[PDB]
Amino acid sequence: LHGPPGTGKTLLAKAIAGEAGLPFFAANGTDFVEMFVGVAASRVKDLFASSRSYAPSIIFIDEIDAIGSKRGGPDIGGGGAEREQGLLQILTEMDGFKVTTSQVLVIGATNRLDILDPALLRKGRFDKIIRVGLPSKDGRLAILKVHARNKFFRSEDEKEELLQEVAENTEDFTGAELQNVLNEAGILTARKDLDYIGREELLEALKRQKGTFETGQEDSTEVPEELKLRLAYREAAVAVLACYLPDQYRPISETDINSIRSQPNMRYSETSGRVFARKSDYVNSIIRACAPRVVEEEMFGIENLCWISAKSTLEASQRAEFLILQTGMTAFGKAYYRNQRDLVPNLVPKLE
Amino acid sequence: LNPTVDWTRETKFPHAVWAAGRALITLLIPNFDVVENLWLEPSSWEGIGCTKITKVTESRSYLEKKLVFCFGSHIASQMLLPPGDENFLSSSEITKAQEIATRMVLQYGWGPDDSPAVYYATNAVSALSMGNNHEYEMAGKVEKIYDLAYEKAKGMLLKNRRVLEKITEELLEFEILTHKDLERIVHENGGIREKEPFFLSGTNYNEAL
Amino acid sequence: EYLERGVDVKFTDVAGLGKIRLELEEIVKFFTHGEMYRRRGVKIPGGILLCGPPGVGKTLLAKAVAGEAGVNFFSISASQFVEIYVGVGASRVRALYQEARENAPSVVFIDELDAVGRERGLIKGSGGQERDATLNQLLVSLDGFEGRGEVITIASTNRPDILDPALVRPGRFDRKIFIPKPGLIGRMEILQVHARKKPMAEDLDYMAVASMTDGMVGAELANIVEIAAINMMRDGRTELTTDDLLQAAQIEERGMLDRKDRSLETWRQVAINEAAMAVVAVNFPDMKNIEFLTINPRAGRELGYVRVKMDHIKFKEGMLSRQSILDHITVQLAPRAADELWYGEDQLSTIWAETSDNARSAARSLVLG
Amino acid sequence: TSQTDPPTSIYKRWFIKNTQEKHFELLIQRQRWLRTNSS
Amino acid sequence: AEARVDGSTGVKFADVAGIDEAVDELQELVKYLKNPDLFDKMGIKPPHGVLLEGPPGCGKTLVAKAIAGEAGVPFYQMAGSEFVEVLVGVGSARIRDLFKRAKVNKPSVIFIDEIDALATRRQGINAATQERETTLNQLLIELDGFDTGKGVIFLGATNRRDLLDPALLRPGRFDRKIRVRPPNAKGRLDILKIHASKVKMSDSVDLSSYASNLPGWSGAKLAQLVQEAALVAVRKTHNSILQSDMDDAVDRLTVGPTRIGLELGHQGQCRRATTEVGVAITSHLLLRYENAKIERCDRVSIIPRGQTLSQVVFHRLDDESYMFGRLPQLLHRLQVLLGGRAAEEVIYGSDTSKASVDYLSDASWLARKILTIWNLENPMVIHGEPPPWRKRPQFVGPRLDFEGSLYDDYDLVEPPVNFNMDDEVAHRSEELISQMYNKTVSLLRQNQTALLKTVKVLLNQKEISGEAIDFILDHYPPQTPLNSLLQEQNPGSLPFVP
Amino acid sequence: REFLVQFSTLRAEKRIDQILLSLTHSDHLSKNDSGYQMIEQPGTIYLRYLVDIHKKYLMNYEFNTSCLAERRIFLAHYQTITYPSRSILVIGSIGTGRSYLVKYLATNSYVPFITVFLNKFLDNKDMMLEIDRFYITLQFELAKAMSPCIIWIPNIHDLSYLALGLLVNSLSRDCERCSTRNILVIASTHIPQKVDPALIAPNKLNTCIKIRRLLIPQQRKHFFTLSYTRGFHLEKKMFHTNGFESITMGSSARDLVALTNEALSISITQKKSI
Amino acid sequence: VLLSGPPGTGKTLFARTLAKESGLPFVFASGAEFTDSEKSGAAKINEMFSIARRNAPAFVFVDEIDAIAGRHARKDPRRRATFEALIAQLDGEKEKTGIDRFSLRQAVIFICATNRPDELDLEFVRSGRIDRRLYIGLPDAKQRVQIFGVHSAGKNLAEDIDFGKLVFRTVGFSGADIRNLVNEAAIMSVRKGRSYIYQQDIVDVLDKQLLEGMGVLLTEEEQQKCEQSVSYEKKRLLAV
Ligand SMILES: Nc1ncnc2c1ncn2[C@@H]1O[C@H](COP(=O)(O)OP(=O)(O)OP(=O)(O)O)[C@@H](O)[C@H]1O
Ligand SMILES: [Mg+2]
Ligand SMILES: [Mg+2]
Repeated sequence: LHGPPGTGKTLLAKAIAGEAGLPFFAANGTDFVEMFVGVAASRVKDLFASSRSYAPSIIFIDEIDAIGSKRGGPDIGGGGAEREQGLLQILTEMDGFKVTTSQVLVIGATNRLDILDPALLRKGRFDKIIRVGLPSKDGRLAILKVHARNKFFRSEDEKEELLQEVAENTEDFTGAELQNVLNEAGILTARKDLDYIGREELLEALKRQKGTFETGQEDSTEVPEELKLRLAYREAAVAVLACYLPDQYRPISETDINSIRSQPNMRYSETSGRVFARKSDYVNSIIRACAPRVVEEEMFGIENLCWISAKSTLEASQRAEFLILQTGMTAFGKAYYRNQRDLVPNLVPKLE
Repeated sequence: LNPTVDWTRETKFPHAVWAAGRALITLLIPNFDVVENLWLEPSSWEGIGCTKITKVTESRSYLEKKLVFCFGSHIASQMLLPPGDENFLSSSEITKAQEIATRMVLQYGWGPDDSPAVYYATNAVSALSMGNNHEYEMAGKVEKIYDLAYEKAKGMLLKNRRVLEKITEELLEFEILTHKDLERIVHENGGIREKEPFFLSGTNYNEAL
Repeated sequence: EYLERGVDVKFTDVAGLGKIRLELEEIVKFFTHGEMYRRRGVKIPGGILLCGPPGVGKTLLAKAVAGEAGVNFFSISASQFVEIYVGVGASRVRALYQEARENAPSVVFIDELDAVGRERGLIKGSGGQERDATLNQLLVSLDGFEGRGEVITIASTNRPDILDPALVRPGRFDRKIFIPKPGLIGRMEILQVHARKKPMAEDLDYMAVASMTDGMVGAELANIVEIAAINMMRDGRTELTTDDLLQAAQIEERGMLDRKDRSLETWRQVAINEAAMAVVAVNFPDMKNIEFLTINPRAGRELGYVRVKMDHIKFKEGMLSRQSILDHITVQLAPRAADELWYGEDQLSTIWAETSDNARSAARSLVLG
Repeated sequence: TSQTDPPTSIYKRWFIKNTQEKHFELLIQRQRWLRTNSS
Repeated sequence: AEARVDGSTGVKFADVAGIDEAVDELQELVKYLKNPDLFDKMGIKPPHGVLLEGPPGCGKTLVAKAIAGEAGVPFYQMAGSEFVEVLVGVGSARIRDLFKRAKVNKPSVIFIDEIDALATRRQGINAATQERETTLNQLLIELDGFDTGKGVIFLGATNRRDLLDPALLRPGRFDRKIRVRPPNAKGRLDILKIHASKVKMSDSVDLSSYASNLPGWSGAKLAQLVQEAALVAVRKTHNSILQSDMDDAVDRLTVGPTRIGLELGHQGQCRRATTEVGVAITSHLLLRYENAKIERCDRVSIIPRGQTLSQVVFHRLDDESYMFGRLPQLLHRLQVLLGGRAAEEVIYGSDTSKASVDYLSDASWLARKILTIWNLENPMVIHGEPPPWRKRPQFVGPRLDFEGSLYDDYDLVEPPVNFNMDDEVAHRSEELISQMYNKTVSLLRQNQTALLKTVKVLLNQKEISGEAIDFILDHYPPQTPLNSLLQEQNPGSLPFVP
Repeated sequence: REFLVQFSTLRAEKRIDQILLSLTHSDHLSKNDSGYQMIEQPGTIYLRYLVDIHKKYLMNYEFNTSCLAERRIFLAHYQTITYPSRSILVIGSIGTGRSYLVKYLATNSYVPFITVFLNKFLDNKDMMLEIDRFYITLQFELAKAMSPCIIWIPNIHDLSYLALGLLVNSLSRDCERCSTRNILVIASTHIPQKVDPALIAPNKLNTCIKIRRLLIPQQRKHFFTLSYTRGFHLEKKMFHTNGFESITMGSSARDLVALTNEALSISITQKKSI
Repeated sequence: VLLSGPPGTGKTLFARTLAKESGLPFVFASGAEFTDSEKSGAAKINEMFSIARRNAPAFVFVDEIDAIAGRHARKDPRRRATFEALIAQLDGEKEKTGIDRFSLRQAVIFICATNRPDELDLEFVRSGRIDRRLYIGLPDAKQRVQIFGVHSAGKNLAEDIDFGKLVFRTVGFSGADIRNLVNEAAIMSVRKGRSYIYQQDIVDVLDKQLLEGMGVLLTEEEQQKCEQSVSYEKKRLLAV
């Protein structure tokens, strides 16, 4: 078993151990490695002889990637030699598994794959290579409703609705992230001495878990009027260009002028299903990309452009390059060019 | 061990012409190095023909003499070897001549117009900026001095064609040559030697005080 | 072995905390009110990571929170884990977490994870293999199998970008607290708390002192305190005053003031350069506020200097106008033009060869920016 | 990347010398490619 | 570990000369070692450790011994390389034992020489590295655990501050960082007096001249100079060191000893003579006519010495004139650099040689530093360029240290984008170089009798002095005909007796 | 383990009949139009001269200093050898093959041929020094004991200080005394630019030689001589004409040996001698 | 003799049928354990060659030689000792081996197999040491049908079972892959409670193996709900 870190590999191993009711042998990969060679082999052979003695058995080896590292260079220190000796010894233990007398099943868990040599993956040693990855939205509901059983809420229905909406707002997060935001909401309620997990508590837990804050400093600073004015004008320009050129899938939701960022502080309502997008959408994206520069050149002139408001037409030029080169809907041709080296010198003035 | 080619008449002709051209361009240049012996070694990996020339801070005129000398074997192969019989033996002298030209244009400042600008040094890993439209001027000067050297060598070697032919024939029939027989050849065959001062272009030559 | 004695640092002994102190007493609550945390169905977050510039007192913060928690304190160097041989480090971290487990309740501290927390696959050597083995062993001790709820680890790194994604995964290192450079009030509090141990006067306004040492770490404030202890024998005065700390801040900001033999035209040239710099600096809003203008030579800078402090908020956010830069280049073109206006074009000196390069670099950056 | 620590003296620079090095290298490589692939 | 516990080190501040700033700074530590209670009553915390950084031979160990002798305290001197062994952990135990021994005999001064061997930075450009790290960590722990009121002073001497760990440079470990600069002219004079007090000296030796004429010389180098002069006097069977012995030792250290009859032909020697005499004559003429702020030719030699076939000793000017290098001074120095090839062109016609290309290199770089790095002309440039060839400033070869150095850009170079400005800069540099070369050729061609007479005199005598060149210039005014020199009975004869 | 296998090479002295058999060797088909004429190879010819002079104890009578006749005869003989080094360095390992020449010349040599491996002096890492010193002194003492002997030292680029001192002392001492002066210390390598210049002295390991890759007529001649020595009569239609000149390659050593072995095995399978 | 080819093709099968047909002793070992430890690095090579020699005429077969004679066998001296011992054993040259080259005691062929022939050293594949090279490739259509019949004999295949119509789905498969396919067909037939293995069983097994490749591990209910999640206008475009 493998996949992204913190998905529940060892948790599934604990589930296997609990559900089996069979002789279970948990072990760690880093336990066997030291200076002195042959002691790793001695430890693992004692483990394998124990598993054979109480067969049938499930031997789970956590973090195979420690001993299982492929030779990625010369091993001057000699630890790699001990790692390889242990690896080949365990492979001989797997090959010594006769189908008539050894009902011993090897269960692994790791976070990386390219460091493993293609020797353990041979048939008869590791036949099934399963990956447990990020669950779908239904899996997200399942894992949060498992994780929200011991957490006190105001009522069951509000708990269900709030967990559902934070499930809709936890995309591309593993189960560890969901239990972390639930635990942090619990921490926030315990700090505020609130017996039930509140709405703002979940919102703030998710906010701190998506890493909005990066300075980590005491937020008390006198903002000048000439900063709030530029922020408000930029946000108004974005709002006007978004309302005049609407996007079918990303409508405006809120707008604030409280934080400093390279991009505007705008927020849109995401709607999945973007199967199709015509050339007019690309043209509108190019138009909307270069908004902050034009408003400041109009109201304030060219001598008042900020550094973060002048880096806006570069994104528009990049989107224009994407439209010209990698859509084929323009008059540049109907080919597809990756920018680095298959651009003949004839096409350079045309692109420009 | 065993020689890579048999000892015949056809194979020896390019090497005989090569060695004779080297000997003639050594002898005709005044105050230059002096040849001792010439021979055609059957089992020499450097080449069948072999020439031993011993030299007599170096000045500009010595470098011009060496640049003229670097074309002698190639010009001898051009006039003597028949068309269809080309030479790869004189390529190393051509590359050395090209190296000498770019050295004495850039490094020492001995350009065709005597400019003291220096773009390269003995410890340097690269040259100066030299722009983009100024490298063509440097290339033109290097081509100019290379062409002047080739023209000078051609002029001083086309006047002694019978001398070169006699040296080739005598080297082919004897396989061992001293300095005395070459002096005899350049004496009886009317060998017109050059005279000091030796300049590659007399349009800018001055004299010491 | 890895245990310390006589831990008495509290939140009072450390200065310039702010709302981070609130998070700090959260840890105290995590060590005191933990039964109410557990009854509300909440798992104790075992991983806190303090990130910031060096010299902010990360070890001091760990000692303070350990003393306020009232539990045993472990502080171990991460460089001891890295060894030229493989295997001893994993045993050391196993024994460390074991002795932390039996000494429950306790809090442990491990500093400078950048030696052992690097990515797996950035160096090809046996040292990298040992680092990977130790990282996996600490990974499996922190979350790997069930059986630890009472030991909490404390981490202090200067570069959080080198941290393994496996470690920052929820359940191992979830709480991330940034300790930044002290602002204004933190500098007052740090200077006062380092100055309690020295006899001091009642007329001592540290406001000007901290207004001189802008953007400096707490260790540098301790250094400023350290240049306010000895140097008074040369004059032999009674009590520490404002001007002594002002001069100490000036010394630690630029260097020692040394006097050497000089001619008059050299002084005229240097003063003309400083005059051009200050005169052009006056006429622009971007650097109008001028505090000092001197021509005395210092350590590393024979030339003079000028001091300007416009509000340091626009530079951090990046809101500087085009007119803000085009003026500054003009300011950096202040010396050379003065030479052209004083000694003629045929007698240009070579003192402005540094500011003129700054002007051309700024022009190129504004063009390509 | 604009040298977030402000200068207390005008002698100091406003942007770091190694900030814009990727753009210079890209322009140099593009110019060299244009020069080499034209003759 | 025999840390020598000497009750009297035998060195006081009277034996330290020219390090007066560091002596004044360390007098505070000497006073603290004398009466620590005076610092205690004031609430003054003494520094935990002091770093003496500087070039070797400046007597940092001698300064520490002087501090220990003046304070009258135990002195524990040990080298950092002695802490680096094969067995891991021995160095940390030695560190702990040394600190314990110092804490037993309070007050005391600990001295670690060559601390950069232990505190080498973990550069990102065996078990010895682990042992060094453990010893450095033990040293950091010991320094951090010091109470200021215990009266133990730690000193660490270093020659390369760049290799030092910045952890040691943090406050609380090395609070004072004192740079031991090379001694000045007065300091070198005092050091020479101290070292000449130990050896029989003749009254004709003027130590002030050798103090002024040897910049950058450390006290150890001056001691070696005195010892070598004594050895020369022993070799010459002199009862005392004469001024000739001093000059011979100076020439032995600077340009090396003379060989025995190792001479080339007359052709390859007259060219070097022409180059050196032309350079000296151009420098003297620029001094005479336009009153240039340039150096002076002391003496010229063509005898091989060390690895140099010829030499021109140049008297170094004061450093106050080495900062405000103006355009006329740089142009005159460019003329001096081009004067060698100018002499080859005016004397040997159009057949020059390689012996004048080296100077032709430096000028070809120097004008570039006029146009790009310094930006002295006023079409403004956008970027400078680094020197493709780098040559170290050195002895009798031309100064090229008028602005501290010639081949050292002050990080003022940028990569180019536009290539047309590069050829414009190249054209301007070629124009300036050609103009200066034409000017120095015109200047040298107007004085041919003096140049040829100096060449012949130097070729005969194999050495000449600057005053002899000046006398040749005085006796030969401009525009004299060459027949006046060619009609003399012996051109290589000088009637002046210095 | 190499000492027991080098001590047991010649456990007993060679039979007197073997001595008389080996002493009377002959030319064996040099002057044939098909294979290995006299001019083609001077290096192996000089090596055979060295071995043959080594066979008859003829280094021990190094020179005479006689009145007029013996000196002139020995002078002419000394000239006609080169157009008397007791130890030869060879450097020709640019292509392939070291055994194919030295065991080719060693079968007629009849003298005990001993190969000492320098790599055994590297794999032993104040006790290691004692082991190496005792081992090398026993090697040299044994090489003295079974004198006359021919010592081959392959891959001298590997050499560490103890063996260097051993060889310097051996070349300094065992060339002016130790009456068995006919001890060949020939040695081979493939990097001639690495050896220190202190081992190229005229007394110590001089007169280097070189071996180049085989040419097509040389390949034909080597093939014919390799096939003829085992009793196989090569067919008189492909070297008497241009038959097999257009097919044979493997233009290096170890290719003609393998091809000869393959062809001889194939012809053996059909019970043929041609 | 050097055996090369894709893994799982049965080179040891060729070695064992060689042993059975020859009727001679056959020394069989594996090359992964030859760089074991410091107790005996290169001594095992000498022992196994001597065991072959004492029962000659015999053969020696070592599996996955790439761990001994690889391109990194010279950087590490521990690999170098075993490689040098191996090179010494495969020749004659009586000194350092102590035996005559041409006798009954040398009739031993060194048989080696590997998966990446390009990772071997040039001096080991050099002629004289390795004479013959055999590349055993993956089977083909009819061979895959026969392998399926061999590995699916003792199972209750239904009347609709035919592997001739599923050959193109198994291009590049080895015998182990087809055996795993048969086993998974048995598992999936058990999964739905079906008594026999249907053609739809093998079709769904292959389809599950194909859908697992791109990272889609979904049951029927999640797949149906996700299909119902999308709209109808954006589905007709994909349909067209
Ligand atoms: N499907 C799930 N249902 C409930 N909890 C889950 C699930 N997946 C993960 N978790 C949470 O993840 C934690 C365990 O993570 P796990 O040990 O599987 O990560 P991991 O795969 O071991 O990562 P690493 O290999 O980096 O240690 C548990 O505390 C559990 O709360
Ligand atoms: Mg796990
Ligand atoms: Mg295999």
